Amino acid sequence: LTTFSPTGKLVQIEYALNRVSSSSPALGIRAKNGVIIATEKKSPNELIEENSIFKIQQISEHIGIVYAGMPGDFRVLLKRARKEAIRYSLQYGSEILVKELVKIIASIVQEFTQTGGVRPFGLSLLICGVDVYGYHLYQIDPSGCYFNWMATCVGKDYQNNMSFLEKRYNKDIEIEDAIHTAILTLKESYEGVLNEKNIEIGVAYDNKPFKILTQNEIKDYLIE
Amino acid sequence: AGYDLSVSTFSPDGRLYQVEYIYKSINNNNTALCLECKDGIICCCINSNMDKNKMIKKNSYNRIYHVNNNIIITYSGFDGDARNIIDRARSEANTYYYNFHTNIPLHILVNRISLYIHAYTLYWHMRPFAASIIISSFNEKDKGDIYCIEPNGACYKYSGIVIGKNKEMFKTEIEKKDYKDINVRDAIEDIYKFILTSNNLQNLVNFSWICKESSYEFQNIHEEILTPALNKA
Amino acid sequence: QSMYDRHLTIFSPDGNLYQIEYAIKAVKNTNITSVGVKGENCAVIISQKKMATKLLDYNNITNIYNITDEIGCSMVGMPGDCLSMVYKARSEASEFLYSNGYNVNAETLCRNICDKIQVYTQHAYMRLHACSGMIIGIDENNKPELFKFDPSGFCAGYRACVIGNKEQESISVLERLLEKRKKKIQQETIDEDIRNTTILAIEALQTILAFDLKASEIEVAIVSTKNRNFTQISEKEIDNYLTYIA
Amino acid sequence: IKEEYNKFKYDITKQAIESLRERIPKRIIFFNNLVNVNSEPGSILNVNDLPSHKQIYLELEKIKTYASELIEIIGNIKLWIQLNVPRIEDGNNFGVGIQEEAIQELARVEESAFNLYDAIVKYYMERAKISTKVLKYPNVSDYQEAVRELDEKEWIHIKITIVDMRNNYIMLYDLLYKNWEKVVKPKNEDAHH
Amino acid sequence: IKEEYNKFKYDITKQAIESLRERIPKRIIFFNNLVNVNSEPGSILNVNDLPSHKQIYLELEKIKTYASELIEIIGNIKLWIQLNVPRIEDGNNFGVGIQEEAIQELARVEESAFNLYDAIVKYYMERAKISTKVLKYPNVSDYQEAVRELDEKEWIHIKITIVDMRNNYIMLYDLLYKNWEKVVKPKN
Amino acid sequence: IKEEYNKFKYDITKQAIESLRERIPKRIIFFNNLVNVNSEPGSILNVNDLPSHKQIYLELEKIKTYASELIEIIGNIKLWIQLNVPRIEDGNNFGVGIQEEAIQELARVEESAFNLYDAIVKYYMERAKISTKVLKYPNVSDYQEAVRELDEKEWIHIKITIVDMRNNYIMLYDLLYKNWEKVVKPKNE
Amino acid sequence: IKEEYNKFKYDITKQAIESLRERIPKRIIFFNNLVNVNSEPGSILNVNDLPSHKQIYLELEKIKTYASELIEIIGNIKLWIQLNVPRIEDGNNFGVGIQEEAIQELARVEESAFNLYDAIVKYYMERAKISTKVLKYPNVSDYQEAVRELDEKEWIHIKITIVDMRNNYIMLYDLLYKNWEKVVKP
Amino acid sequence: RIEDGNNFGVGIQEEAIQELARVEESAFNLYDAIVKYYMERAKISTKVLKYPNVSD
Amino acid sequence: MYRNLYDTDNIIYSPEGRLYQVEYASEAIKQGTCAVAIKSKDYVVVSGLKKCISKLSFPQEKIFKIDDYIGISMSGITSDAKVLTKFMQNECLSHKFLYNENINIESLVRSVADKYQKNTQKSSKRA
Repeated sequence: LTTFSPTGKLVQIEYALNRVSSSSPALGIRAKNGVIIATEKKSPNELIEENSIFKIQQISEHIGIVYAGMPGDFRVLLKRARKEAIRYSLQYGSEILVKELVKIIASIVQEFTQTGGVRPFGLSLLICGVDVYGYHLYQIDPSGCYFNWMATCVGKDYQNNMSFLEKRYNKDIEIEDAIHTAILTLKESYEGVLNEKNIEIGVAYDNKPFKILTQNEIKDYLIE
Repeated sequence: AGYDLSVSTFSPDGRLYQVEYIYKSINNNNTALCLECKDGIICCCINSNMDKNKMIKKNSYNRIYHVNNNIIITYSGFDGDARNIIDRARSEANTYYYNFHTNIPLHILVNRISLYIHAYTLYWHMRPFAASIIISSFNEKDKGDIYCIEPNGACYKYSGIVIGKNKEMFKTEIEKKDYKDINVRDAIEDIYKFILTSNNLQNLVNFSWICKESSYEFQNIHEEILTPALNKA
Repeated sequence: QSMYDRHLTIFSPDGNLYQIEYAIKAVKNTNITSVGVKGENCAVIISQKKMATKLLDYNNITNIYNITDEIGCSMVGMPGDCLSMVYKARSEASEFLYSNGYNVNAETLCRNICDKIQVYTQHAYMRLHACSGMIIGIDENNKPELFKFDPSGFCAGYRACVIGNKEQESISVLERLLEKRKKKIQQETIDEDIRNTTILAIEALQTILAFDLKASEIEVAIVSTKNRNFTQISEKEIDNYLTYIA
Repeated sequence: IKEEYNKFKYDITKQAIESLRERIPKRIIFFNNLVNVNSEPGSILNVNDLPSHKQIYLELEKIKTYASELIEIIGNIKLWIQLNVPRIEDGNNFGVGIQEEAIQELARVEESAFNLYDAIVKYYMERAKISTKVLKYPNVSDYQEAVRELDEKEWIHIKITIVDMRNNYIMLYDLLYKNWEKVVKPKNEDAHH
Repeated sequence: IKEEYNKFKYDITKQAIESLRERIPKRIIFFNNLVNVNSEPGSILNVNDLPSHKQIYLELEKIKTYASELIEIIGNIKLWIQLNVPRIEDGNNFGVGIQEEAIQELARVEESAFNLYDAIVKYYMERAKISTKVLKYPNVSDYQEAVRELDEKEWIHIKITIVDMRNNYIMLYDLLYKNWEKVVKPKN
Repeated sequence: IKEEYNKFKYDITKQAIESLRERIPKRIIFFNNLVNVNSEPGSILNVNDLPSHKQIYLELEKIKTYASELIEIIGNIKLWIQLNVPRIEDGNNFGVGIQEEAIQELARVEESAFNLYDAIVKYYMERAKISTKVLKYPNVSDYQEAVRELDEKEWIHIKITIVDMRNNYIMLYDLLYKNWEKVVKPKNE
Repeated sequence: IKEEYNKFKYDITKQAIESLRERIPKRIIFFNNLVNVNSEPGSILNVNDLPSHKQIYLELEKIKTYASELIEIIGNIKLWIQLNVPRIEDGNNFGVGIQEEAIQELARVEESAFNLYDAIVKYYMERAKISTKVLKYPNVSDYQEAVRELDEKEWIHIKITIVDMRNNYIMLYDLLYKNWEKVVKP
Repeated sequence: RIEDGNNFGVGIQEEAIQELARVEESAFNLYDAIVKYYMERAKISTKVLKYPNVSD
Repeated sequence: MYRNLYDTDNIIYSPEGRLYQVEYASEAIKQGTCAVAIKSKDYVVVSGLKKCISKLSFPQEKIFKIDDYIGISMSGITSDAKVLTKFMQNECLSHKFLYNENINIESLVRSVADKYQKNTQKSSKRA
């Protein structure tokens, strides 16, 4: 029942976009030999074990996802994302393409806007992964649209967070060199200067299966 | 700012309004009573609605129901809405009897009745129930136990409980005498003395006791034991 | 004024679901607390045994409900919503056996509960379930697991956590109580976790509730290895552990 | 200091009940004995029994006593209701509305009695100004007619004040009597634990 | 005291019914005989039959009698409705609204009748001031015209007041008669 | 500069708590001891104990002291609540509703105490004008009764003001006490 | 001119930030040292330190300076919030309500400071009228009492105004600080 | 043309006439206000001539 | 905030504790004609007064028939009374078909009173 407005814009969608504009910052940057993703994990205390609460989940052996909104919604969209990675894998024996997968999740998010008595999704996705047509890094909007980004951020204060990427990014960057330009876009962007194994980073890892980098592995890059 | 309209709306304070009004609805209806004894569980039900009809039969308006021979159920509130819960109570016993060939125990029936009352609270279209239910029994080996089901679940085991229009009055009268080890034949005469305190000499209080070593099954009021009421002491 | 918090599926201008936010305040208003803490090869839940704000049998009122013989859990908040949540968990954990053979995992149980909770959030079908709880239980990996879930979707999981009305005055105490065993002595594991974790658990509850903590008003449960049963610790052992504070 | 405050809550409560059980009923009959409801029309509010006007002067003195007794009695009753308003909550505040309605009526009666003191000053001040004009202009007869008419107006108004006094006393007693259960316990204490 | 008070509650109720069945209809005939509805236009509100003006003096004295009796009759009726107002409750209180409309209507007429006592004093006071000016300025004829106009203005206003008296008596009587069941017993 | 400003926020808060725990209850008993609630009717608002009226003059000076001390105490309480209003948000501002209602009540009592200074000037000014008329027209007796009656009106007004002081002090104390939890922590996550 | 105009909007923005970071905190402490919140009751609002009244004259000139500095600072702040109001749209304008709430209270204090100019004229006008009457009617003592009380009234009003200055400055600073994110980008 | 609904744009226009008229009414009242200055200053000045020693 | 919020819905409850929508239905039966029945020791007589709306009209029926030994007499609106008559007729006739004994009286009214209950909790259907 999220109807229109006289100005010609959905008001519930604009309200939903404010929720992703005030959550933890998610950041993905593509490269020429893989795609990387990062998320500022706001650790509230030492009681929450890091191996339970995560911001980087998998869809298949080559698809990575990132969350940027309502934590309670970080699982329902994941269940239908993995289900679509299975329904395509049952009929078609090969792997699910990212463009074929992102167009289905965008259709699922869309149906939660036109249906009566429902609420739009309070999150922004970041689907990334190795494909047979190169690499990809898409971003799903609560409105239902999707963009074929190259390097983007969706969390809190992204108007100036993207400014680091508009001036410190080249078309031909390796995945190992893109890690430090991503950490700089997190530590040197805003508060959270005590970045000591409090950042989750997933990579495509040059056509190998999706690898979730461990805390001590990121520590090698956290020294700079 | 008017947030107690539907049942699915939560108040900003944190309380759940539109369900707390039901307690003010059962506080204006007639009362019911029950208590533990060393020989059984004597029940009670006062129907303080004498000033308007005066044409009903003497022993017609009965508010004591039983799902089978050993579990009694009373009402406190809207008498119409309580019929639907008894239908769900007897059907719960019959469904449990088909699947398990035995009488349904007390600690598994109360948990299934409270779920039925609570299930109508969650809906945005169905109105919640308006009847507090007293469920009790008396085992042969173990002693009795009285479960009180009010609106919005909350099944609680008691030892004596009164609900109705004088719940803050009769509660002080039960804590005086330790009813846990007395009898049933003497408590029935003590119960009739309480009603006279708080309003006439009428036989509008129909009640039965589940056990008097009378095969430990739900009996009737047994008028001959009710007529020698100590109307003065 | 008539703000935007009427329905449950309607966002606010700033972007906050106020029907969920008010539901969390329902748990903080029941003034019933509980502490859960996982140590080495064990985990315990400490109840409070208080009526959700005479002749009430205190052995019946509780805040501990076993979902299965291996996975136990606690419940707080409104008594009506917490009872139905156990039935929506017992009928789910037992359904896992009939649909997958193995016993349900502790981490999978909480995530499957939150999936049904999230469905009632996006749809205006029913009212939110004003409750919370600490799902406890060991897994096949012979490791203890603890998980807490809010009225919204959450599968946080903590090595020591407090649920109830005093979550804003306990993290500063549980961190010290956990530090009183981690970076301290930490000699070995003589399978005496009960004398090591539960003693360092009941002490945490006494630092939260300023009362004397009567043994007849508190009941705990252990799911440690060699036991695996979510057994409610008897009254005599509770009163015995209360004297260990001296 | 803690003792004086609890003592204050006890002493007020007594005075409120004392006023409703004794002070208010006695005054009802008193004013009724002065302006009986059973009188036939026109026998009270007439002008048949009509330097300063000593006749009018004596009646205002009684009015000021009557005005005094009303504000003191209603003021403590009003304050008692104020101390009895429960904590503000959203929803289930039907009883505070009853309480608020009661405070509204008490303030209404209070402003009415309060304006009598100001009204008496205007009577003498305005009458004195016209009399000055009579001294300056002794042949304009309408000024003398104005004086005559003014006393008859004030005389009827005096009785209207006494009737309004009477009517205020009964409306307060009737309101509190009918709504007694909601003024003391507007929100039932949910007695758990 | 409880007995004397209950007698008081009884005595008011008597006066209210007595006034509507006898006192009010009698006044209808009285004022109608003074302002007949069948009169041709202009035969009432005209000025052909109009020191101080002894003629206006005698007419104002009669007005005060009419004004006194009006306030007395409506005042007991107003109190009577108030004593018949049931306990305040939420919902199903349409009948108190009916009662409220009646109290409102009674207070409206009472306030209207109350201002006549103040207005008559103002007439003579204003007229005396202009007359003083005539003594100071004897050739400005408009002051003399003003004297003429004051009597003509008050004369028109006086009759409209009398018509308003007549009209108020019937509007109160007609309203209470039609809505009598809800004014006395608004609930069960 | 940051230190001196933060010191100010601490210093106000102390004065506010001190006022509810000490200054306000002490004044409640003080004014009550002057005009006891248990008095029989008419024993307060009477005239038995009644150039200018030197007796009335001394009483007004005492009134201004009561008025001065009241505005200062409530003003700091009001400012403290103002410093305690949370960031403006849509929804979940029930505690802000308590705060808004409280500011309204504090401002109402403050405005009430404020007009007494103007009212006292009006008393002498109005009385002097009538007195001028008595000097010009010494035989029209109604001017002299009006002066007398004016003092009797003011005498009543003085005492109704004192009861209003008493009643305001208790209404401020009981309201903040009952709603204390929502005044300090209206939202606080 | 278009460049100079955008520069003007920039020039306002500078003045607004300059006022909140420097001009406003300094004045908070300034008015506080004259009427300290920690003062014991009656030590501020007393009358111990109280032809024309030359003593009162000296106090009003300082007040007019305080009023002058207040209107100038707040006026640019109001303009600064006004230039930051977004394009008018239907819905999703909760932030403009915050902007509107801030301008209205700001306008209220400005109007409050504006009435001081009217307030100083009324004091002298009223005092002058009574003084004519005391010389003409020297035995009616209430006219002399009226002069005394007017000064006592004005003295109280002067200090409460200073308190009102203090309280307005902090409530204004506190409001913008808490709502800073929504005032610039609503 | 006035229509029911989908008339959000008339509100801006309504807002615009209101804002334009507000500024216009404000400037318009100055001509009357200037007369008040001279009238009040002259009136007080007459009092100075009548009471030359009252310094206020 | 009262007198008009808790009035038009069959779901909301008053803060006092009264379902005011259902309470209007209890008063809605008072606008109908009178009826009276007398229970003797072995007989029951029902006197019903019809209502001739016009001179040309015929008096509408008040006393009905359900079975040989069961007969009702409505008092209220003819819209819902006819629906309950058909529900009571199909119920008692089914008892003489499914079994052979007559239907118990109290076991019949328990089904009719339950029909009122089903039309009280749903928001769509009224009472």
